[PDB]
Amino acid sequence: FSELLDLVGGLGRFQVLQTMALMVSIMWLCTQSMLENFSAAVPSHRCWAPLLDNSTAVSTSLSPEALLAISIPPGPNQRPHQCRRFRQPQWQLLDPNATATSWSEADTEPCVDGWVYDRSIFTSTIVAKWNLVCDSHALKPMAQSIYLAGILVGAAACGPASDRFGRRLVLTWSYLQMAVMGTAAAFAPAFPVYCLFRFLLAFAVAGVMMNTGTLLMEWTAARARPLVMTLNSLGFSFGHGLTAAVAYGVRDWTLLQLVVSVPFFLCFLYSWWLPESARWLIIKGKPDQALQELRKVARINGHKEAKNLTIEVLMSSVKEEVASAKEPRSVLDLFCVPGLRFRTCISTLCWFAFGFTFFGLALDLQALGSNIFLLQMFIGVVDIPAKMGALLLLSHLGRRPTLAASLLLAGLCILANTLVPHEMGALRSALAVLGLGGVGAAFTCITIYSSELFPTVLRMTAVGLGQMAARGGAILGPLVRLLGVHGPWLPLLVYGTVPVLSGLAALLLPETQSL
Ligand SMILES: O=C(O)CSc1nnc(Br)n1-c1ccc(C2CC2)c2ccccc12
Ligand SMILES: *[C@@H]1O[C@H](CO)[C@@H](O)[C@H](O)[C@H]1NC(C)=O
Repeated sequence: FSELLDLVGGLGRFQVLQTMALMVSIMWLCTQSMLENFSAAVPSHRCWAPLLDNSTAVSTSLSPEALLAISIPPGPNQRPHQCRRFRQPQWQLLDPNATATSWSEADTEPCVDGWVYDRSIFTSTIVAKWNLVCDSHALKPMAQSIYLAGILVGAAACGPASDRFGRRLVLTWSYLQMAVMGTAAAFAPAFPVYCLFRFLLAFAVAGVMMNTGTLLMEWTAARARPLVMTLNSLGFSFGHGLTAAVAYGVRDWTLLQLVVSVPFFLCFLYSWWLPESARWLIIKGKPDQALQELRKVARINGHKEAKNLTIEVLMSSVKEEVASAKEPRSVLDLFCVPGLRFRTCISTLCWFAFGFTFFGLALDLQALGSNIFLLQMFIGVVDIPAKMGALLLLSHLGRRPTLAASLLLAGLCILANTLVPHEMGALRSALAVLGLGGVGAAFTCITIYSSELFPTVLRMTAVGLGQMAARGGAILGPLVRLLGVHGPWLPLLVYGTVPVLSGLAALLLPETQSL
């Protein structure tokens, strides 16, 4: 196949522009996933009460602090209660002789008249729109889990459709679906409808993610392929900073979702000027069209040797890859070789731990640091050197020590974040950023490592099991926060424990770096 690329250019203008065009789309795709740190930010909130809020009433000399003491009981955080109010104004709390036990729980009622939300940071959020608070607290992580389950289902559906219809066609319509469904969610009338449209948006996110990487590799010479995939991975690192920058300017959830959805109408349009893969076209017995794509690429690269692309040269080079079709295989085969049985388990575990920890932590930055814009920016900025240093280390020290060290350090940083006292918010922010950086480095390490642990017959089946494990763990990520009602440290303890246990397990894997 690489002879056709050499007659067409395996690295050059076309590959450069293709890499740029796909990197930008991956940045915006990353913004789509990270959006609910801001679109679904929780404002500080309290019950609606007549004295505080019915401004049509008779004015008085009492200042808002006294009215807040008189109207709403204190809560766990040494702050006003977010879900209860006094049944009648408690004037007896105003005197200096008052005490904390001067009232009883029977004197308090829930927010019958609704909530009042802080508008200083955000104009609106889905939490404030649909009151995803108090008894409905679980609905935010439920929405995030529904999005990630959409990604799981979409990745399941993508493969067969990509093989049946082609990488570029499915990528094109995935772009269109992302644009439509992102626009539709921004105007949703109700919470279930918003969840439906976020699920259908993730369904297309999965296809974009898969077909972008596939369409890059199938047009890139093996010499440049690793660098190209590395740049594809850095697109998300820049997507984090892009999310912080865009969300800083747009403080309204509708406008934010709409703004991050519009770009995909442009991605849809310029996806038509891309060529379909010639490998896929020849494999499907379509040399008449593969030739057209090949000479399109050669024309872009300014390469004259399309004159030598007599159609037979296609039918005598790529044709015989179809020999691989004689033996389809399944996930269950991985565990039928006793030498691979344990290897498979402790690799899939690392994939699961990566996805679980990353989407446990990165989707509630509001719990990890005071300022979420700067914190998002930093989990973007640190991710870059983390990934590239992972590449450097595994190119020098090998795969096993790099994966083990990254996972262990990430887990131990996240555990420390619980141990550092709450007042030292700067150090907690730094440690959270370092933990997520270790998780990203572990993503790099496991992606490269899993492509080497298994025999050629099974490499892609093993990697598929790994990727599906990562998506399944990402689904469980958000739901662990429901443990937070028992204590703020418990979800973080779980998120820190999982990577430690998986990084200890990674010490048992065999090495694959060339000697
Ligand atoms: O959430 C899941 O379903 C499973 S992990 C997932 N899903 N979509 C994406 Br984007 N990722 C991703 C999550 C995290 C990262 C960086 C390394 C920390 C990624 C880097 C490149 C590509 C995808 C990534
Ligand atoms: C608000 O105060 C006005 C004062 O006249 C009163 O008429 C009205 O019923 C009050 N509404 C509520 C909801 O308390």
